[PDB]
Amino acid sequence: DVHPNNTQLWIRYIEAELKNRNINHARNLLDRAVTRLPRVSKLWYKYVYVMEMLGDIPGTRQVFDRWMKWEPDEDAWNAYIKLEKRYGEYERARQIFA
Amino acid sequence: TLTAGPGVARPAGRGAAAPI
Amino acid sequence: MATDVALETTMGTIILELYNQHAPRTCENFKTLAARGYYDGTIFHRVIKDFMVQGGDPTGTGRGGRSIYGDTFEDEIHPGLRHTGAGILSMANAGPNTNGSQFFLTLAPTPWLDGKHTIFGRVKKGIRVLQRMGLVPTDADDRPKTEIKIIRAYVVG
Amino acid sequence: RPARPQIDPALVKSERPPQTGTVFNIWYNKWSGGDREDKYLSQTHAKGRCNIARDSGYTRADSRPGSYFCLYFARGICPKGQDCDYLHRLPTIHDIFNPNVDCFGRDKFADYRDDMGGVGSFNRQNRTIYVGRIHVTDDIEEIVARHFAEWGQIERIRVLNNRGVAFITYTNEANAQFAKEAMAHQSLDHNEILNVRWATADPNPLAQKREQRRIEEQAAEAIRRALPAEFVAEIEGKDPEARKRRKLESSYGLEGYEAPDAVHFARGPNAVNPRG
Amino acid sequence: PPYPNRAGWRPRAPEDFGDGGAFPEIPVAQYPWGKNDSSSKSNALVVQVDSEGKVDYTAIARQGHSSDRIIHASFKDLIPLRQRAEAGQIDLSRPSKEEVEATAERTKNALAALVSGALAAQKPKNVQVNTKREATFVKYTP
Amino acid sequence: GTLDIIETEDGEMIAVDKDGTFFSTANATDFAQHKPDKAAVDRLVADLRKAEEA
Amino acid sequence: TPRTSNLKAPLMELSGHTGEIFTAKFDPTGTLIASGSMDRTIMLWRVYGDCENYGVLNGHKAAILDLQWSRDGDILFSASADMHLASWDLTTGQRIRRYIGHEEIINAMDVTQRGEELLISGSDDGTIGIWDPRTKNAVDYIETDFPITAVAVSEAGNEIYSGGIDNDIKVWDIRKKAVVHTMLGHNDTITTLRVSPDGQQLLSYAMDSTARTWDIRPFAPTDRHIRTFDGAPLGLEKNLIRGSWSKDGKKIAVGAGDGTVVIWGSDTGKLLYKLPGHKGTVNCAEFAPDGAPIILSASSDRTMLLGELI
Amino acid sequence: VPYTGENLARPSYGPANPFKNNVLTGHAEEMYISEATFRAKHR
Amino acid sequence: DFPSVCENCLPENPYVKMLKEDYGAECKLCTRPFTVFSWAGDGRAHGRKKRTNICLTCARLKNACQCCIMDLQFGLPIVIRDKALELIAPGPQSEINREYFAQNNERAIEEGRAKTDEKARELLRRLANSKP
Ligand SMILES: [Zn+2]
Ligand SMILES: [Zn+2]
Repeated sequence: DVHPNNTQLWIRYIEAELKNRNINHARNLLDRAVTRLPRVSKLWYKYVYVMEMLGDIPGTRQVFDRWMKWEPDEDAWNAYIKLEKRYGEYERARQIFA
Repeated sequence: TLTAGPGVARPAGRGAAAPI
Repeated sequence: MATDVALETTMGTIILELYNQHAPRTCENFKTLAARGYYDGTIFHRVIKDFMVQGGDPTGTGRGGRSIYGDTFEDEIHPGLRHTGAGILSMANAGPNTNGSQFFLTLAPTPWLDGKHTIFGRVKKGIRVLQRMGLVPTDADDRPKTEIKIIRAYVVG
Repeated sequence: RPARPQIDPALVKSERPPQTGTVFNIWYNKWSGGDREDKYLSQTHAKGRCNIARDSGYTRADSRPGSYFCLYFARGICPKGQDCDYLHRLPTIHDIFNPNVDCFGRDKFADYRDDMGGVGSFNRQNRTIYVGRIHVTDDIEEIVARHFAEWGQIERIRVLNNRGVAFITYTNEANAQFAKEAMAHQSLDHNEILNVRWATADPNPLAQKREQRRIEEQAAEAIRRALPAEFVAEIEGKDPEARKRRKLESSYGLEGYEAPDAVHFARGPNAVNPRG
Repeated sequence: PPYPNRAGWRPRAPEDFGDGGAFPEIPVAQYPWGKNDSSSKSNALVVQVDSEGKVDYTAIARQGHSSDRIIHASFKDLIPLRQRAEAGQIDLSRPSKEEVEATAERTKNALAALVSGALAAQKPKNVQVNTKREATFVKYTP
Repeated sequence: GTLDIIETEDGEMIAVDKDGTFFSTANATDFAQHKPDKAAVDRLVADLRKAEEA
Repeated sequence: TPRTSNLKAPLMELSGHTGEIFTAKFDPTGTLIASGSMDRTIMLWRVYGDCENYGVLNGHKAAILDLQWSRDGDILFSASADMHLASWDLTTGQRIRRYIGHEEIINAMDVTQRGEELLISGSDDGTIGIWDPRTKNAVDYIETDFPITAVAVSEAGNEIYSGGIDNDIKVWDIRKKAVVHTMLGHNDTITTLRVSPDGQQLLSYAMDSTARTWDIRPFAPTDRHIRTFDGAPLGLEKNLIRGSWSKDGKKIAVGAGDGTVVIWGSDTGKLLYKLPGHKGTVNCAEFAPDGAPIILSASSDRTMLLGELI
Repeated sequence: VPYTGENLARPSYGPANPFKNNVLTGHAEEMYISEATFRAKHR
Repeated sequence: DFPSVCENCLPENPYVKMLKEDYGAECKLCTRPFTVFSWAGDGRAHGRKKRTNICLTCARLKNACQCCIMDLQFGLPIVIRDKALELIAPGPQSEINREYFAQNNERAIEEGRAKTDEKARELLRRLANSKP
């Protein structure tokens, strides 16, 4: 409430709820964080990394789809393409280059 | 010597329709 | 045989089968009102999640409704036809023998409308679209807060 | 019998309290000046004891249903008797009052005090009173049992003689408050001044479990009164007739349907049910 | 199984429904997509759907706000108005004299109410007695 | 019903996505109901403990 | 079809009475409005234009319960519960005179629109007074045995339409001072009797929430009752509801106790309108005498709603 | 006006929910009646 | 501008005489001054004038009658309800937190922003098959 757009505070609260296995809580937090701060690349990176470490590849793809909706910088598209090249859907990576 | 009273005229609406 | 109609909407397209030899009056009414462009640009005025989507009012307020046979006609309740589950057409009527033009596309098995609401159709193509129609945000009157519009409704061939 | 006045009016008046100070504060009505520690340790014996057997009787409020009890009868100090505006008799188990008020017609606060005394609180249903300052003897249980069976209808009478402190759990709000305000600084067999406060909740898991169970059975009683008996039986699931009635009624044809509770157990103007 | 012979044949899977939609001529508990039996009051936000039939994550941006509040929550709100694909012809004209005057009357009424309350606050009448007490009758249907 | 299995003229199985919600849970309500595995949760938690210890 | 009339708004709410309005009448050219109310006051408005309250008439010592206009619309006619009638001048806003001779509360009165000028007052002592609007003394008065709450003058100017708590419309003749005949059939206390503009039908609403139209014509069967319209239930108060006819005699408008003014079609008995807009009972529901679709409903919300019928 | 009497005299189509006041306990709307009527019914 | 009072409290007569005082008392729950509505009774033996005791904010949030402070659905003392039906609304009860919570709730309700029988049925299911 006092510091709404602080990225450090957001990451601290997300990580404080991830260290205690509150996954649903932390995913609510990450949705609220990337809703509040759509142009902060660190929050989006943390959300895609958290979704990939939990094994939900479709979740990582939907988070990346929302981010690509927001038209991010070059590194975000590159990260999405490296994801799909890691998992082998090369036609999906071709669509991402399109 | 018709004096002007305190009346006012305001356009309004007839509100919700009533059942029969 | 079954006759197909095409409800093109904002949220997708729906292709419906209708039974001519079960309920000829209501389905023939549906052909005549669909081919004239009566449903064109109309609004799905009522959506209730886990129950129903009702629409067909040109004014989109759940008051009027016009059929080509005047204003209203009779009811046909075939004992073989029921309210088995989701994606089943019905006439949203006021009481007995009060069928007009607004229709009733259900979202769940509701086997308590039998004997009062006639059944005249079923959906072929587009059922996740019907799920999304059930998932739209509403008001306390359960009109959609967004615009669900029936742009087009044509007989397929 | 008519209600008997306990004290002649010549004894009771509106007198100034004892001069425990140098100047009388007439706004707060308290003896200011002097020490403040001496007042905190200055309890005194009561000025009379009520007995229901020889003093209760008919009054103006007895003919009036929906009245309140007389607090000054409970202390044995009401000096008029039959012409008092409030009840002069022990509450029953049917004398149920709303949570906003106690049995004496006083407003009832949202939390207790520092010393856990006074009127009570509607934030906790408390039928249990703390009775401390008991001279330690060998027959504390007998005298507590008789002197609290005098004042109503008890459910639990925990006593701890080793330091001599009692917990008395009645069955009603009205009887609990009547026993609390009736024995306030009242004498035991030994010439002592009792400390009858409200009782803090016991940490004994059993007592907590049974007070909880009382809360859910009270809620269940009100719900079963509110709901139709057909709904209660059809939901209860102990009678096989109730189970097959539930299947057949919440079938509506279409074998294997089993309609949701939000539709099957729905009360409304039109509804789809026998209703009532 | 096409029309009109599905009698006796019961669907067991949503693939048996064709593309979906329950068959009304077979009396059986049919579910064209699945079962939502009982969710134990799961306090999540209900996943609503936007205009084109997709998931809407602006329901997190609009939470705790009134429905008439303007909230920019999408990338479309960052595009210049001419370059949006919604429209190309926009009337950039001030409100007409009638509706400016209507707004003036409404705002003047509200602000005059607040002025009167503030003038009663800053200097109250010496007695706060209003002996011209008129009743107010209320029709109460419980 | 979301995936449709077809056999082409060359004679092989092709899975066609009626929706577009197979590879991504966007445009799909079932994303609200997914439970991550306990092993992956332990893996993420242990990675966080390693970063904190470092 | 948004609006087809000459008012500057499709609805106007005339307010300014500090007490309940009981009657409101139009100038016979459909141009001026007079409303009398229980705060003992007659408020005089314009109907066309910005609609200012141009006049207030004070001088009654109790509640005002009727008023009619003159032939031209220059002299007003107020009955009031101070047991009095009064004739008022609108050139100066003063009072011409008061008519005295009743002993109890006056409920009705009627001016002869054409013929010879007579004021006809029904009063709760059981009397129907016939007054000339130049002398304060009563020209005549007819004695009944029940209070009178309704009064209308015939087209021929010699028959009197009384309605009492004895549940039946009585038609008297002035010359013989005796009842000609009674159209019975109502069950409760009569409130309004208004003759049709052409002159062959009579509207009558009573406390039984039913409004009946009867015959006036000399050739008629034994039962002169044409129709019993229903659909305007009477509320909690036992007010004297005042209905009226349209100019063409086709629409019947009567107020009701739920705040709604109900219009039926007088030809067949079909509810044309059920217009809401009032909180308490609607006392006086009137049409425009010029023939415009203007309707007025004065109700004991201290208000009048001047509206359109499109 | 919302037409005359045709749309006031018709029911809304469709069945109700198998599943509007302003006060919690009920519904209350203001009204104006004569104080004498209230006094008479109260007495 | 009208109390939420059950028919148990509104005395006998359908025609009731009620007094209103702005800032007439403090709420018994949230301790904030509110409009008091006090009516008469079914007896002229003690002129107590049974009145409202909690404000409409506290009446609405805890869903109880203003005078007797018991539930509108079931008619339970409100702690019995919140402890047996469970969850719903605990509500802070401290010194400054009390008016803080009430202040924020009223501020939200004035600014527009905002299944009991289901938990009653679940309570019936926890109690019907229970054993001490
Ligand atoms: Zn409060
Ligand atoms: Zn109450």
